[PDB]
Amino acid sequence: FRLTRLSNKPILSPIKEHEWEKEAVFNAAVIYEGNKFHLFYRASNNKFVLNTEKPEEKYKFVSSIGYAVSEDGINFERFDKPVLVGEIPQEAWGVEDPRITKIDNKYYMLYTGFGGRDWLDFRICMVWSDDLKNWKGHRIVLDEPNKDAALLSEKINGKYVLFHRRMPDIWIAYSDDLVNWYNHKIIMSPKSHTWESKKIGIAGPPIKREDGWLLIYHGVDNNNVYRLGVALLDLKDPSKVIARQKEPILEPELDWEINGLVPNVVFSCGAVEVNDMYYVYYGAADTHIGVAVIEKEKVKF
Amino acid sequence: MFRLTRLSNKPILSPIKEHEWEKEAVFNAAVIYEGNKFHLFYRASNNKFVLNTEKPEEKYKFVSSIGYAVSEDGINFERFDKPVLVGEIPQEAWGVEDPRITKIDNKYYMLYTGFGGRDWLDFRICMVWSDDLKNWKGHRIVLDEPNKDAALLSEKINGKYVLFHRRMPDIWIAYSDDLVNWYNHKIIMSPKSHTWESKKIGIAGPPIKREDGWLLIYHGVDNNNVYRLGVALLDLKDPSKVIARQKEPILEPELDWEINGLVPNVVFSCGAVEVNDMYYVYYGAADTHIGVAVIEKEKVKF
Amino acid sequence: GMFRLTRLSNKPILSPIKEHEWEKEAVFNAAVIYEGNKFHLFYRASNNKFVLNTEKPEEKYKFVSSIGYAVSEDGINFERFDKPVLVGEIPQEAWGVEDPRITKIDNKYYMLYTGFGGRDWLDFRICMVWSDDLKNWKGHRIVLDEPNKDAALLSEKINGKYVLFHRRMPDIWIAYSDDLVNWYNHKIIMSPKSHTWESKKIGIAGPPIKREDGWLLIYHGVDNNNVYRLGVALLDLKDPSKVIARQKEPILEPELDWEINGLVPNVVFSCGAVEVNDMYYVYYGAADTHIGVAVIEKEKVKF
Amino acid sequence: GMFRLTRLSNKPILSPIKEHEWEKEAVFNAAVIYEGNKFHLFYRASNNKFVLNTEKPEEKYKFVSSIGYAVSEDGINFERFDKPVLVGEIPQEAWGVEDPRITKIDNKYYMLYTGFGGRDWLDFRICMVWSDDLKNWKGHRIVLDEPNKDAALLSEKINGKYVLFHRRMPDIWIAYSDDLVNWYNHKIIMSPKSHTWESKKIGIAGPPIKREDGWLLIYHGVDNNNVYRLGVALLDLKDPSKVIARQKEPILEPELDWEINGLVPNVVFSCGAVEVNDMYYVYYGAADTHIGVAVIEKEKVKF
Ligand SMILES: [Zn+2]
Ligand SMILES: [Zn+2]
Ligand SMILES: [Zn+2]
Ligand SMILES: [Zn+2]
Ligand SMILES: [Zn+2]
Ligand SMILES: [Zn+2]
Ligand SMILES: [Zn+2]
Ligand SMILES: [Zn+2]
Ligand SMILES: [Zn+2]
Ligand SMILES: [Zn+2]
Ligand SMILES: [Zn+2]
Ligand SMILES: [Zn+2]
Ligand SMILES: [Zn+2]
Ligand SMILES: [Zn+2]
Ligand SMILES: [Zn+2]
Ligand SMILES: [Zn+2]
Repeated sequence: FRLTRLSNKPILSPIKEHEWEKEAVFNAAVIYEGNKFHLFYRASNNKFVLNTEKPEEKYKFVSSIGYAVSEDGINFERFDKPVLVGEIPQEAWGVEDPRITKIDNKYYMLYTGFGGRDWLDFRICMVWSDDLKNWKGHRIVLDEPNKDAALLSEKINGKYVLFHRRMPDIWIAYSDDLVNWYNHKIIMSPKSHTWESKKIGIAGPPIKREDGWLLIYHGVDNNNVYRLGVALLDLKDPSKVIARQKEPILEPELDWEINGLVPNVVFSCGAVEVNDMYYVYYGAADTHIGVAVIEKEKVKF
Repeated sequence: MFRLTRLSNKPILSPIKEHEWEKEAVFNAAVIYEGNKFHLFYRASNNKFVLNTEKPEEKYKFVSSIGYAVSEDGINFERFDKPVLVGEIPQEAWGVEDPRITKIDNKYYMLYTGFGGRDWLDFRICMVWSDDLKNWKGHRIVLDEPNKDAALLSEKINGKYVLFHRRMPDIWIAYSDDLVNWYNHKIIMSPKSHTWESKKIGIAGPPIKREDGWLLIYHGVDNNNVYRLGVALLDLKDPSKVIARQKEPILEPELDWEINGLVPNVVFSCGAVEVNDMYYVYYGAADTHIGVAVIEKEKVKF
Repeated sequence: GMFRLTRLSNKPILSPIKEHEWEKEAVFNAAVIYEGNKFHLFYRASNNKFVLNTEKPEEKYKFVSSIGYAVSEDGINFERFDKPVLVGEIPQEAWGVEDPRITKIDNKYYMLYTGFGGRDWLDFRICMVWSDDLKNWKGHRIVLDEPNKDAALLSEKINGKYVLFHRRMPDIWIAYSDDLVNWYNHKIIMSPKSHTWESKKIGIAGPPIKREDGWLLIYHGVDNNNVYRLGVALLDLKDPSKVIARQKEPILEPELDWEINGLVPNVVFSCGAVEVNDMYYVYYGAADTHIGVAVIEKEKVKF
Repeated sequence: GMFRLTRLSNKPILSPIKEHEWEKEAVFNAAVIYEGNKFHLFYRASNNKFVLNTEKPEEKYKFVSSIGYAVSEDGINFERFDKPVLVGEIPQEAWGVEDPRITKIDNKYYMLYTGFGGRDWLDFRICMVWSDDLKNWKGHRIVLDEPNKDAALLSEKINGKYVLFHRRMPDIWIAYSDDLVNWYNHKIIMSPKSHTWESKKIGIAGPPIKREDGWLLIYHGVDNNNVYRLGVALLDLKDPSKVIARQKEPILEPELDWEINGLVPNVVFSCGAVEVNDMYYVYYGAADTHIGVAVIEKEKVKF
């Protein structure tokens, strides 16, 4: 099965007037709480030079997190300043690719913090809220180069569940206290000589179903195209993949998906279940934001 | 198992000391054979090349210009008093370098390295175009990133313009609908460790079409930074797949003005054309002079 | 036109034994010799998990590798023993003896392994012992006194010269000796391949297996993400310094959970393979934790 | 018509002395001057083996080159001393002073050597000392402020200019000076030849020797497997920048066991050669471990 885009034009785009989202808005975390779609999007003040040996001050780019409430989920409302920015020098180049999970009655935002001192100088980072507004308690989740981090919305046997991507696999780990992680296991690997050969990473947090946890994920071919796949995690044991779909659910097809700051990228940091429907919010070409949907009942393996 | 043969063991173009532009080096030239004439567009430098400072320093500034030269025989060229292309301040303040010219339909495209001199990564691929080889227009940054060794394929593939470029250290391909926005970036060729082409490789001139594929002359740099040329063959209908790559170089520094010069141990081509079932390969030597070497088309087998 | 190894079991054939300190966490990277119609397995064994991310090897995370012995008729089911057959000498091998490769040359058996001192992450070298019975190892010497590993002896001399395969980072090396003590004629014989599974480094697997068309050179290849797979090349029979064929695609990759997950993830690694009844039996460590075995019919080996 | 050197002895003429820490492991790559009917030999000496295969020079494998003095009447039997005559200054030459080549220039003696700081593998440069008497050295300076080695001085000015041979990789370079501090008009003199015994790199051996027919340029060449062999070229007597002759094949190459096996296998390397009784004496390091001497009659030198 495939996702279907709602709009064949970006539902959000950069705002050249605001320096902080000047060149890019993409990779957005999203929650459905106030019967509205609460979208937290990566935003860049510059284009992305990636081919240098080390990140260069000449080509510095700063990621930021912007908010965007919407009632129907297609037309959004935005604000003049970011809702999250780097405040310690390990986020010098900013805060990237947030994933938001709410556990008990707190909202947790996992994102990558990038220091620009080298291309490994990035950390999984977490802040938390109780309202989605006042983000306190900054911590580095793992003291290691790692990203594509989400939290499972439930605890499993009283342990918090973190998904991450030690290169190039999707990993699970477990916490007593959201501080120390142990029992790191690989859960899913890239498949060679396919669209998902180079690496894979979780998209948005897994979405609970009756039959398992929905693992929307991205896959990178060895020409660095980002597409989206789908897999199912055992509900009792999210460390086991009980199914996974061969072909992708979303790949670059529109021109603002193929062409843009980093071409041939579709990338989701956030999905939501709304009206028997899944709403998948994907950065396109690391420049704009799109949204695509599936009818819950058409999800089958 | 072939190599080029030099038509002369002396430069065919050399710097002109009376001209400030082109006072110290003429090298890395684009080539078009149009209407019985060899149309040469040569990188030209007003100054020696000091590259061992931490940043480009004004006291060591060099300016690359593009000169033009024309010939009937490929050997004796008419030259002109002034360069046909120079750099726009600020992004091209230290000049415009290593042009590669591709005709597509009835237009001509000059991809070159604009260099701003504000740091050693202050360069990019740029493109200007003309329909006449005389009036260049429409400068655009091809990729807004530190990249070079770029050239356009002489025709489209599946309705798409084909860019070759060199994100360090490989030869990349890429595709465009509009000659502005590029996608489908793919690595196509890589250095080989423990060879003359171990440190890096880049495309030479644009690929020359054949019946058996695209002729991909390229340069390879060894661990000692020696520039040599070698050849590959790209698949005719998909130029991103290599189908043959010769092991040994086709041209390497051999003559004193290829080994010694402003940058020692360099032969470097930005251009080769087909004339009379021969391939003419023009090359800078030591980043200081231009020579030309040939190979009979019949001798190009892998 | 590529060939793969096929696993004999989807479960490991040797796993750690928790009553034995010297093997209570890992058994892997094993040499193998087939003699007296028995598979003789000399496996690496760790008393601890492997913390490798520290600036120096820390006593608080010390691991000790020993070499245990297992024997089998069918190459699948093994008899094991209480005590290891090789341990490290102190202090040069205080962190033990790793990745043994056993070569028989003229009714003497040569075990090459990495002695690891633990004093820093470069405190390792190629070591050798020998025996005439596979039981009483003697003659310890440092083959090459440098940080080096993935070493194996060729099963016969070439022009009167002993032949050593080693691995100065990141290529497979070769060298020659008149006396099994002093090595000369060093030469790179094979190199990693950029933008492939074997791009970071390569290293010999088990000692090469003689064929009519050359020497079978199973090797391991390390990708950018540190995944260890197995590949295969063919060496020239009379001049094993020359690679005359090399399969592009691996012959074995981490696939099963005890190969992908373990003390070191994403690892398949062979220190030994033997030929029995026109089949190649390749024993391999798996996630530096267990031992599996894959086979190939030799008629399927085609380059 | 190829010509080659003839070893005077199947024995080294200088060996390490294990009781002297500074020359414990290696004496090699020696300069030599013939003065006072004496062979004056200034030899590089190492306190340690040579671990060369690490990505970076590591203080745990540090080796220190000093330069020792030895004298002989007969050219074979040398008298030696307790302590070195020159050592590396900390920190610019922290890993010592290598490969001296001594040129006499109007009753002065100039010793050019490679100083090596061991902070990275390009942490080396050409340094120069001089003396009045081959005894009281002074005047130390960094000849070129760049990674460079294999340096010698011509024994007289050319057009009133001091002449320097150096080796910007991989070629032999020449350079000119007025003051022996500033060098200019650098240009490539000679280059390796791919797919021969001298394909990887070349470098000068001893300072050129004056002949009526030009300047004898013994040089070393390195093949794809880092074997070091001595070659011979001839430079125009009035313009030593022009190579007027070059023998295709080596004049010396590792043959004896203490030239094949050693701290650095497969190396003969000469930093000095003198003419005595119409005969060239070529002192050479062997395996970076010992010093030998090979000769060739003057009249046999022919291109
Ligand atoms: Zn505004
Ligand atoms: Zn942070
Ligand atoms: Zn990812
Ligand atoms: Zn004029
Ligand atoms: Zn420009
Ligand atoms: Zn590459
Ligand atoms: Zn290039
Ligand atoms: Zn070659
Ligand atoms: Zn027991
Ligand atoms: Zn040992
Ligand atoms: Zn290598
Ligand atoms: Zn290895
Ligand atoms: Zn593959
Ligand atoms: Zn003494
Ligand atoms: Zn010095
Ligand atoms: Zn040298």
